[PDB]
Amino acid sequence: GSQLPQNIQFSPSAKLQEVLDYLTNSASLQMKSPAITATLEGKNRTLYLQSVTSIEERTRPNLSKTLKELGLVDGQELAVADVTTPQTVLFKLHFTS
Repeated sequence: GSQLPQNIQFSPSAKLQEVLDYLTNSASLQMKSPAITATLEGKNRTLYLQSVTSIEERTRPNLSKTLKELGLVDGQELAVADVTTPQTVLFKLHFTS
C-alpha cells in the first residue's frame, strides 16, 4: 500500500460515523465499515471500536461523537484498517472552517 498518509477534509462537527460513509462507500459500507485507530497524546485510541467509556450506556458513543469531541485536530493522522482492503491506510485529517 502507501506509507504516506492520504489526506481528507472534514468539518469539526462531523461524526466518526460520517467518516465511514465518506471513506469508501456510504450505503453499502454501513456495517462493513473500516476501523480507524488513532494515537492521541502517545496512547493508542481506537475510534471505531468502543474504546471510549460512556456514561449510562450509549450503544456506540465513539460513532455518535464528533471528530472534534473525539479529540481530533487538523493534521492528526489516522490509521484505518479495512475489510475490503487487506492493508492499513494512513490518513491525515484536515478540518475545514
